[PDB]
Amino acid sequence: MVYSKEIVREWLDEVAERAKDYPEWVDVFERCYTDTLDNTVEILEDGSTFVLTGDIPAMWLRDSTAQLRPYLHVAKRDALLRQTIAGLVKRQMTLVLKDPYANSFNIEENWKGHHETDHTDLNGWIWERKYEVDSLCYPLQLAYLLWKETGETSQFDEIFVAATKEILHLWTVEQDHKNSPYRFVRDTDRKEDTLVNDGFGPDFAVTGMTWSAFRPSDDCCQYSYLIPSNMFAVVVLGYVQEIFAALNLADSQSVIADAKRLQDEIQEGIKNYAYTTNSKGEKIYAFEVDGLGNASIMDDPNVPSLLAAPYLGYCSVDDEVYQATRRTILSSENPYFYQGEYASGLGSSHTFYRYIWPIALSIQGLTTRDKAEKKFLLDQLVACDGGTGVMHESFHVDDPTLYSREWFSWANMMFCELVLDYLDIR
Ligand SMILES: OC[C@H]1NC[C@@H](O)[C@@H](O)[C@@H]1O
Repeated sequence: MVYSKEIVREWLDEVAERAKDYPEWVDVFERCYTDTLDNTVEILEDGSTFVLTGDIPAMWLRDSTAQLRPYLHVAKRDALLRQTIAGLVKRQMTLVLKDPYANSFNIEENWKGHHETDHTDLNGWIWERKYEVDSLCYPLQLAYLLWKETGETSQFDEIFVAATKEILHLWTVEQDHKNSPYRFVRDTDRKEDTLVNDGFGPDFAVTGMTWSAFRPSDDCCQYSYLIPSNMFAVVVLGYVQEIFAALNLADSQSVIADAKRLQDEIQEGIKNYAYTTNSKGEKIYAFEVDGLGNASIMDDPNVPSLLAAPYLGYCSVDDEVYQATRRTILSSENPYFYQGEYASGLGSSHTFYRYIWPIALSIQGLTTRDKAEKKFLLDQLVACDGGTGVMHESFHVDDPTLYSREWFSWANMMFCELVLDYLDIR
């Protein structure tokens, strides 16, 4: 009901042929690709698409985009799967209108989720209301990628236009968080799951960048201007300009000018505040800054990450500042960089010490021109699966049979992305 088994099986046959020298990769690729398509995607009563992030009836705007993105290739062939992806954009934009500050949404207005512990404005559609700038980038990215890869335009409907307007309004309000209607307190002993200053967050100055409460990891920002999410915002604001001009959408002149104004202001904020200096004295990107002079040197495996900046389309992989940042991220100068017997890579505040993330190994391969480095990382990913033949959230560098999240569809899909990239399937 969501795709053509005939068309998808033939496409996978072709990929397996292209990858015939890499049977270990094919086994995992097919397992990953089929599981997401068969077990996480459902068509709702209104013909729109709901994608399960994991193992409860809630969809993250972030995971759902990254889960479906690698199906864009076969959606060039499979018309029905093309509609399913369009239906996901439609669902995302509808939910953005329900509450543009929420990261995660229920399948229906059922009041499931975190309401018992969370003090914030809530409705029945909200699973979790952690505001993460990237949550609002991902649906815009998906709408744009669907259009570019397949030519599909039905996703650019009135709900799309209204939701785009909501995103621009919110990001603009959050250029000075003193004016924000958003507050968040969770009754928990885990500091990462709540906001300091009774739900308002840490101190900041106005920088031109847009404020975030939490990171793509779902843990709170230390400083409020998250460089990778503002990078992603700059990219998708470009997309908004393109889409409104091309499709002659309602209020395009106003929306295009607004998006451009905001893109330029965030870009100038990045120029003015996002940079710092590493141990060697090289200019690098910081992870989070507050505009008060504080700037962290680290990266988090969750995307958008600094490591993923070229993958997100923010800058060239060849860029000097990016490369210096990359060398810094992938070293012990980054406090989340962990080295062990099986692998070295990136952990997170979100997971245990010494556990590193497959998603960051995949992004590491997606952001190098060196095909030998891509192949090395793909070999490492499959070798570090604890014998499960799928991708986990994190695994211990000294023993990958110790890992978190048995079923992690976004991680499975990032592995698929790197295989396709290695094979020049584009
Ligand atoms: O998969 C849902 C959620 N898990 C924690 C992080 O990986 C975050 O990025 C993700 O959205």
